[PDB]
Amino acid sequence: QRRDFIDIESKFALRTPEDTAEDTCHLIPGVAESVATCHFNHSSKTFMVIHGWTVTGMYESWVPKLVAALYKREPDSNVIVVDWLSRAQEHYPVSAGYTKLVGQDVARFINWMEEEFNYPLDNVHLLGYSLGAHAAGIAGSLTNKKVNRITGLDPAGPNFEYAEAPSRLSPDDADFVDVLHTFTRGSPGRSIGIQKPVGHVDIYPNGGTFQPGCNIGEAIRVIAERGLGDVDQLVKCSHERSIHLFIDSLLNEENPSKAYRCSSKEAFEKGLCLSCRKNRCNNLGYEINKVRAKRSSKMYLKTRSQMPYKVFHYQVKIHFSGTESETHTNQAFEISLYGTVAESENIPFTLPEVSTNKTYSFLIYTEVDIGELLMLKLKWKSDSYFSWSDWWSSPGFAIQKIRVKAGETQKKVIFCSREKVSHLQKGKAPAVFVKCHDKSLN
Amino acid sequence: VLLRCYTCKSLPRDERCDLTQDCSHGQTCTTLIAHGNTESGLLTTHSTWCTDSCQPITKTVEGTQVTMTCCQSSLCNVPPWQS
Ligand SMILES: N#Cc1cc(-c2ccc3c(c2)Oc2ccccc2C=C3C(=O)NCCN2CCOCC2)ccc1O
Ligand SMILES: N#Cc1cc(-c2ccc3c(c2)Oc2ccccc2C=C3C(=O)NCCN2CCOCC2)ccc1O
Ligand SMILES: *[C@@H]1O[C@H](CO)[C@@H](O)[C@H](O)[C@H]1NC(C)=O
Ligand SMILES: *[C@@H]1O[C@H](CO)[C@@H](O)[C@H](O)[C@H]1NC(C)=O
Ligand SMILES: [Ca+2]
Repeated sequence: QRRDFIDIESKFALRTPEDTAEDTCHLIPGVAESVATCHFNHSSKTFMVIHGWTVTGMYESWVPKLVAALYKREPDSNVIVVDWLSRAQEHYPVSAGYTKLVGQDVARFINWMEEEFNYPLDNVHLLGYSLGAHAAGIAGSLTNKKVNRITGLDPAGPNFEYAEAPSRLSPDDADFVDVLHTFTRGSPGRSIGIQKPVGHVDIYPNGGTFQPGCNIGEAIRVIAERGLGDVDQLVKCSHERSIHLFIDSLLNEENPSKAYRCSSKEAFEKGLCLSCRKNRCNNLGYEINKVRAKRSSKMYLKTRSQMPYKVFHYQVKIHFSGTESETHTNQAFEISLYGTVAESENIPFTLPEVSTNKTYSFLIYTEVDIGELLMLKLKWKSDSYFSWSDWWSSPGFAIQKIRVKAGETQKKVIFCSREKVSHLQKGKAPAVFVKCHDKSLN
Repeated sequence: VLLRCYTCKSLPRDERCDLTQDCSHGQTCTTLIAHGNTESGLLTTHSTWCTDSCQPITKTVEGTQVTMTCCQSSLCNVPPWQS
């Protein structure tokens, strides 16, 4: 009873679908009557929201948002919010130390629920943010039986990057460990988000370095000079995005964002990783396919700056044919996609090298659901004031076909020029291609 | 019942498809027809293949008439002007 638990500093609130922002009702370890007082549903599943580091000692804005979304998606479940705000309000390496103690508090609470009520641990889902992802990992590594799932939302990097599996979140901590890495910018062990994979599935939205809508782009950054600093770091925008990406997945059960297994972010940004064969793709978030692999699998995707975050990924392959040998560096282009449903015109992209009789693959992504692709317009951009003139000599290539592979629908589409060849000439009119083949990759 | 379809890429109006491929089970015959003005004046083209998901449509993308047709008979996907 209660006597064997008073050393537990952590508090456990059973938040409700109608009372999301406040810790009204508490589940007191060793006091079985408190479980009935809070109206825990012994029939339903349990989510344990474990916060991270705080300089204020108050729950952040995301806590009611996450609780509210779990109750929208799972209205009969139990959403427990873990309070470790005192310990999470110390100097960072000290709070990092307390993840061992919080991990222990949580495990003892979980083990109590099982001993006292014979509640199944296979019905437990741990969601940990920042240091809380490691507190969740330690908790999972100390329960009598394995918990069903652990979601790591941008797990803390400093003092964890080089920590061994028992001191941080690792795949042995639960039956399934999924991890979103959203702010990994910086040197290894010096990033705010952990860089190394720590789950069965490790998703790196937009490469995981920083999030769209969160950073100050390099151009703005150079112009601002000595004034501006790392606002993203301070404001915690990219870091917190993992919570919003997860929330999005709970509110859009029918249309999840897909992640793609890949060797590197650089390879992904060339459009080389867009397959769904042998679990090479998965759904970001709640609706994840619980595929536990032999090796840690790193997965990539692009997203929008705001909710709903889903974008459509396309790999575009072009063979730049020509009569005379020419090589152009850092060339800017615009691609326009015309489908059955909608269209997205003037999508920019650049190529580091454009050379005669060579093929180049690149990623094109768009918020627009264009439907089934019909037409493709390609523009080779010039910034010269004379590009309009027919007197102005500009380089050009003869392009016959454009091969496109759509990631979401897993379809290979060939587009071919209306005439024998489409002339793509720098600064001139766009080259037009119309669909001439389809292929479902399945 | 397994289908044989005509499989040709962006052929000009006055040219008939020679190529024929045996479709995978569940697949249908399709014809895409583009018709609009180009640098070499007005042009009509036709492409034909075995498709999985077949949706008949008629849209005028960037001033070019695109028509998609489906049929379940063997070697049926022949453009209107060639049937
Ligand atoms: N959410 C989140 C989150 C936050 C951090 C973080 C907070 C503070 C960090 C820090 C990291 O870097 C490290 C890393 C290793 C060692 C020390 C150190 C120092 C400070 C430091 O003094 N920050 C300035 C403010 N401090 C407040 C308390 O009073 C002293 C000053 C890391 C991961 C996260 O998920
Ligand atoms: N010494 C000292 C010292 C440290 C701080 C301090 C302020 C803010 C801190 C903070 C430290 O921790 C760190 C530490 C490292 C990285 C991030 C971080 C985030 C925030 C944070 O709350 N950010 C979110 C801000 N809000 C965004 C949403 O809207 C409301 C505002 C203050 C006084 C001091 O003397
Ligand atoms: C508990 O959850 C089930 C759904 O699995 C629901 O039908 C039932 O009404 C709930 N009971 C209580 C006491 O909330
Ligand atoms: C590119 O290939 C074509 C034949 O496909 C050829 O006519 C042309 O000369 C080649 N270009 C160069 C620069 O060799
Ligand atoms: Ca561990």
